[PDB]
Amino acid sequence: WGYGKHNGPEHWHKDFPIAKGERQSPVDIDTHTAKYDPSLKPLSVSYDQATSLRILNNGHAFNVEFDDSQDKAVLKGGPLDGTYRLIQFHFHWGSLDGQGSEHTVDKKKYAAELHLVHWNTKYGDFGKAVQQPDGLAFLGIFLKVGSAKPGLQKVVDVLDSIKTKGKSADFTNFDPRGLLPESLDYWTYPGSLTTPPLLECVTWIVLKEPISVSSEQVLKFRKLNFNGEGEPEELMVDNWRPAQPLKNRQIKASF
Ligand SMILES: [Hg+2]
Ligand SMILES: [Zn+2]
Repeated sequence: WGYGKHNGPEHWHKDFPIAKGERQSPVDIDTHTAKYDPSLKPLSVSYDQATSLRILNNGHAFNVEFDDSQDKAVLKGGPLDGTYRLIQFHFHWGSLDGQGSEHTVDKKKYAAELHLVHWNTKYGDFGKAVQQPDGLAFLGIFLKVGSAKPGLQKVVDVLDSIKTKGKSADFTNFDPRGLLPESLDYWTYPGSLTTPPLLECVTWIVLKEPISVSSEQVLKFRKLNFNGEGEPEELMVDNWRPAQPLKNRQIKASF
């Protein structure tokens, strides 16, 4: 599986039949059909204690890994019941500035999309979490090209070191708080992972307000390789999956 013509998203159903399921992500967020829900509580992001460990290029993106052996960085409140631990964050970007995001807003696509992955601490590990309907909680942040994001520079600078698939680098004392928008207004609906295995174990929390990043910050993303070292270079671009059918599901707004 990849994002190429021959192993692309249109082919995932073959190896992963859930690709055609009832609660697949991403989806188009129709802001006029979204249901404002008052009973929705405010999001609770406690990342003060976050412990970043390393960064790795897994051939389809780069992951910043956190120590989830304890409740250091958690997510609670909103639509969620119980606490979710941060395990990793990664992005989805485009070849050009007019594409890259997975989720769209009134059909509008952003340059990138940030996903902070959390697992329900009542299931004990990530492994078991992927076996439950309420196992995961994904925090989605849209990215747009504008002014630089100071808090992303650290990441941007480490990329040189993990250019090819399989590479990794120590990446400690990285604070995710610096990737958060001003507002915490959000859309929420029941979805899935946007990459194989595409498990329908996720509660999606997409923030309304996007973070802005400089063109030169996005450029460094586009310098990455899908390929391993010593193989023909295939730039890591367009690593996003097209919007899926909502299929009777209802998208709710906290605003
Ligand atoms: Hg599941
Ligand atoms: Zn993702």
